[PDB]
Amino acid sequence: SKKHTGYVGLKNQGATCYMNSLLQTLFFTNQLRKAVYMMPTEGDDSSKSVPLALQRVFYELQHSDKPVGTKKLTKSFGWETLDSFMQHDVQELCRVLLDNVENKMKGTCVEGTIPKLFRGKMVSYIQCKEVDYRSDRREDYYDIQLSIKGKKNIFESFVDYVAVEQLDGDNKYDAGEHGLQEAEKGVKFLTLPPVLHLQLMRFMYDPQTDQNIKINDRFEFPEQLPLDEFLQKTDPKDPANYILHAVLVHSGDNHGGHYVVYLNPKGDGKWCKFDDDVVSRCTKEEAIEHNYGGHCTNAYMLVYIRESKLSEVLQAVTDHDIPQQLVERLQEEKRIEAQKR
Ligand SMILES: C[C@H](Cc1ccccc1)C(=O)N1CCC(O)(Cn2cnc3ccccc3c2=O)CC1
Repeated sequence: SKKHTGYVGLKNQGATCYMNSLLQTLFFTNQLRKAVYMMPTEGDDSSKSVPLALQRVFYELQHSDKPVGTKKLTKSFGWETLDSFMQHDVQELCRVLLDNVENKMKGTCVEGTIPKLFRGKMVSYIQCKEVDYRSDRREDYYDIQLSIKGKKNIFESFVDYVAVEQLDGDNKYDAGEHGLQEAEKGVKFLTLPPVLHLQLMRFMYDPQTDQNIKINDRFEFPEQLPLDEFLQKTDPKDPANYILHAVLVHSGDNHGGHYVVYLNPKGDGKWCKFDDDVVSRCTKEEAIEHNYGGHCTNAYMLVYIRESKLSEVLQAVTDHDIPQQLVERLQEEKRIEAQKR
């Protein structure tokens, strides 16, 4: 119920798996939401436009007492087949949603919000040992995929991500002028974004079965996340302490299973659980430790917000933050759909 928590649920309208969990995550990323509302969806086709459809879900989630439907959204980005959600990752859906958004906001006041919130920068060095030659290339990322297989916690995942790899023997490095050389290869972070989407590599390939198997191994993540030790140059004025916002959770061993999201919407630490139409209050511990694993129920994705940007990221939202031309068009659609049923 809405009156229980302040928040409404999402309708269950097919095997959308992680979609409802993510939508709620994206919705409670308040700064994104404000920016979605401002998109010039004036001319757009009521069915073929993804940005409108996202504006609709968010509107409804903010205003409706009753659970909110996603069918126009799934039609809008074209994931209407049985195996659509089943064969993709959660981050690939997030990219489909955020790219559509980010492109609509080009030539707009709200330009660049998506990258402002989610784009970090990393380096991918390759260093030869014997003769000197180096390759430093910056890459951008909107999300990170942490390995968990035999890592106790997030600390050990970040250690693994940046750990120096080696290149010798058969699979050596082509240093161009210098021939196929012996060399080290790694990654380091230059910046970590305001909103840190982390995915846990739980659905790993098994060469015996010719299928991905879910790994239910125990994997710990904290409430508070000091990531300063994983940057190339720190900032004393803006250190990289991150707060846990959302724990996207799965139960069972496959796409059928059971997808829930636990969120801390305001960043206070008064958490709620979102199981489609049911939104219940819950403990810090039903959200954090109980999804460590060790049991088929465990976290696959985590959202951390940086303490320095928490208030900005979680800036309050009012009914006055949706433009009235859009508010009108949405209520107009609610009324047209009322005349058919
Ligand atoms: C259908 C599938 C079922 C599932 C498997 C495992 C855990 C939860 C639910 C599902 O719902 N998934 C959405 C979430 C993921 O995307 C997360 N995840 C995992 N492994 C990776 C390996 C390598 C690289 C990136 C990931 C990753 O993102 C798995 C698929």
